[PDB]
Amino acid sequence: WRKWNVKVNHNEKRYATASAIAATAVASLVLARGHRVEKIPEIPLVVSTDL
Amino acid sequence: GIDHTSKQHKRSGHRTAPKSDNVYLKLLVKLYTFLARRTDAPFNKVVLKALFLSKINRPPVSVSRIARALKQEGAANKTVVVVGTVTDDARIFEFPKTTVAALRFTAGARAKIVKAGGECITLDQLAVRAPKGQNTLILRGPRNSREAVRHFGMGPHKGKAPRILSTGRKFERARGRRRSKGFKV
Amino acid sequence: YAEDNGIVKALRNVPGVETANVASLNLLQLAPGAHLGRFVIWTEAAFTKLDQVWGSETVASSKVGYTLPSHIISTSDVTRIINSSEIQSAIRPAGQATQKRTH
Amino acid sequence: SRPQVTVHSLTGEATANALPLPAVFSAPIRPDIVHTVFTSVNKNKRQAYAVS
Amino acid sequence: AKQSLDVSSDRRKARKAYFTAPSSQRRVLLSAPLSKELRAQYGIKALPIRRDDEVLVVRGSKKGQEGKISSVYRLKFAVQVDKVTKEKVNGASVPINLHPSKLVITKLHLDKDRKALIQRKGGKLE
Amino acid sequence: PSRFTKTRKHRGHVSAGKGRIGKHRKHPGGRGMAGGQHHHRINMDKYHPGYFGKVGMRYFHKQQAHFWKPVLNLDKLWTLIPEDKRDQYLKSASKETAPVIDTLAAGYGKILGKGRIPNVPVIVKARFVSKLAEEKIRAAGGVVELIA
RNA sequence: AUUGGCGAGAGACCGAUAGCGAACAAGUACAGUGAUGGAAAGAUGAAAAGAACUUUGAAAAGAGAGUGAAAAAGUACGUGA
RNA sequence: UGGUUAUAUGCCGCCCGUCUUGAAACACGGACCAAGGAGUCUAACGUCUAUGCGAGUGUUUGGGUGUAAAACCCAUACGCGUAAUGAAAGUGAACGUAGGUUGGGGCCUCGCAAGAGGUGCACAAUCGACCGAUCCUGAUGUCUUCGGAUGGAUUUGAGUA
RNA sequence: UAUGAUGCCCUGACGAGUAGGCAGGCGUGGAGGUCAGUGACGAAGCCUAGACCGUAAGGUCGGGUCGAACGGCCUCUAGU
Repeated sequence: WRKWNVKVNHNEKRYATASAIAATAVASLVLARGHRVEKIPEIPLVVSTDL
Repeated sequence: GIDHTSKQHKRSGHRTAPKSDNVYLKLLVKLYTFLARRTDAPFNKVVLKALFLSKINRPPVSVSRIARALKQEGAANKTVVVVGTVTDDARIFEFPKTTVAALRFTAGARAKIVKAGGECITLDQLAVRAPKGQNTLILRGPRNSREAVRHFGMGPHKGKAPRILSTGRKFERARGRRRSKGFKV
Repeated sequence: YAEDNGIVKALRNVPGVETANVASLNLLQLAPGAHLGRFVIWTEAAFTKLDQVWGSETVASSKVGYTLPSHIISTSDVTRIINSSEIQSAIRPAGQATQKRTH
Repeated sequence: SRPQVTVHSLTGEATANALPLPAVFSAPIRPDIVHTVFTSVNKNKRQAYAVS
Repeated sequence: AKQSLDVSSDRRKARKAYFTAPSSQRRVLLSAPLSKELRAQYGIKALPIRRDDEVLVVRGSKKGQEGKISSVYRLKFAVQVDKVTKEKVNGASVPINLHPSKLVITKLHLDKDRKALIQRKGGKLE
Repeated sequence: PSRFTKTRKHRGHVSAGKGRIGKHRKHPGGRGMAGGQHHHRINMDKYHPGYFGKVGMRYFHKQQAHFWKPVLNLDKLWTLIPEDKRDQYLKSASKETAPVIDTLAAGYGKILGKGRIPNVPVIVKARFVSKLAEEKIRAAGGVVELIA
């Protein structure tokens, strides 16, 4: 009966998902986590719907 | 073997840096350190102290106290500054036009101030519009009207709300609280 | 993706790649090891549906009782705000960076 | 004036169709909140272990 | 990736199902691939091993020696080809155990159940 | 958690934060609230004035449904009106279009007066009012209807 | 509802003085009139190829020779504090 | 030259741990070595910090869903909070730009500056006002014993302001 | 432009301490990310009056032995 699972406030969980989505913008952060994207087109990369 | 008049290596007791790791707040501190160091006007060294303050010492400041400070004479064109949040208040209905600057505005306060024709201003825009703080106010919310501050200083004859969980009858209103049961206080 | 038509079975074998619906967007996939940043290959329908999902000033929420977080600062650049027009008018003239040792 | 990300086709060949940024990318990037929420959200898959 | 809830990726369970499998599944674990000649002949990648096949070694210190199996030795997960031996210092000959996933089959030994077994798996035999 | 705890900073020290003289021992003052009228009387007087003794009438078989009475000051009383209708109702303050407020369906058992509602006459439907409450509502022009 | 039985699936669990008393012929060996108590004990090597043969000795073993990538891997066997 | 190490010489240096006013003790543990080995987890809370919203807040009892013990979304209620006080019946917070005065950060105006004046949030002190209780006063009307208006008191509360 | 603003630099004062409090770091088993890290042309461990770094916990290297896995860093965690 150790406290295994941990609550988060729902809005703070939403806050972190919003900040992470905002972080997959401009590629300073993207090159900061591995991610060999040194030559890609403009970031975010949006492929068309056929995929 | 120096005689010690006061205590050695005594930290001054204030904060010099906010304990929070809000990066954007570190940017506002990084701006106001510059402005406090070089503009050498008083208004800047007060807001720098206020960003250092904790959550408790930044109480939320309702929009009605802003309405009081604007009904206060002569301040009817000033830009009120609140370091800390500004929360809504449904008790006022009439509300003036002037501009408010703060860190955080709750959605009710944003809708209210923009609804009356005002403008919510993040403090960098006030640093742009007022480097020396021309024609401004500072409000501070009530600090010691917390829940917890009701409980400090508890002792006999001082009247400060004993620390208790469930109230009503039967929970600490017997001997020690009334004259009929033993003693009072 | 926005609308799954057999894409997850296509990419689920090639290692490292994880797919996601816009309705999910797990935090465990968007910042692994709590480090911000992923190489996110959006799709177009997913991009317009992202506009629908997380709200803006234009569309309202799609999550009951939600709006985006707000800025406590308008511009993330600081020295641009420091330099630009108004502040340098009020700034006293600077000293030396490191001080001369006197005595 | 959103930065107008161009849709890209499957063979490279950047299609001239441009789409605005959906203002989710103008959200504040708070690394610490992502950090604390990643800790407390990553804890939520643990099975219990115990001695007899 | 594992999709069913029926099979286990637990490592202990796999090695436990391996080292204590009974001999009837040890005919199945000791499958051996076929040559290119045979999969052009029969059209099938691999079969279980049997004691009379003519087989060739493709890995090890006996790489290239071919021969017939003498006996399949299912306790040690082994297969003793008759030509592959190691002489002992007192003059004797001791068969070297090979593992049949490292062999290549050249000539089979078809009776009925090898015939019907090839028929079940896409046979095109002669 | 335990990499941040202070016994992890106390390894190496013999008493582990608990002193050599008065050793850390099991329960030196008894278990729990023991001795409140005895050796701990100086803790029951101050910080707990009133803990010992009976007072009231006993109340057998209480039900909080008999005491459901959530109050409402006059100075909220407009959150109960929808906000998009609120500016319609504050403007053109007149009778025959007076708003109707049901305090009951919002969960408000009694109206209490607290001070200075605006001057728009408003029909308020409630279960209980106070003497200062109906006087302020009546001074605004609107009326009160007691419902059950 | 479910620390039992059967059949499964998993872990930010322990890793052999830990994890069940028991990873091994473990409720075993052994103690006790008895009720009951109750251990210790994993890993040579890919493969026994586990040292043919010569020589000293009553023999055990020795020293050569040989196996094996390696016997500072020889069954008193991973490393070996 | 210098470092390390052994030895030499000069001078110094009593076995550590522990209770103890006091230990090298003729006080107690310690022959030695390896591995094990002691302020943890939970329920409920206090102070302070950090975070999210903010007159509100808490998705996770449960439902929809799924790349399925995670993730994402959600209607109800419900907990705490926005209102106190009494044994209880009950009652229930603006006289007055939600007051006065004093001291107060900051701002504004004049002044070259020094200083003068206005404004004074937070907070301290103090006088008042309002709410509940208690002790009184007790009117217009009265199911003719009810109803309590008004006004008070070296009273009182863990209240409003 | 070219680097850290929880940096760099100037000035001054001061620095014993049991019980105890606080802060800054070192070390161990496991988890997420990362260095497209090391590794049977030899990991990890062990021995070493051989060498270097840190005030110290500790780190790093050279040699011998050895035979398969393991380390730095940003974070989580405890049967540390």
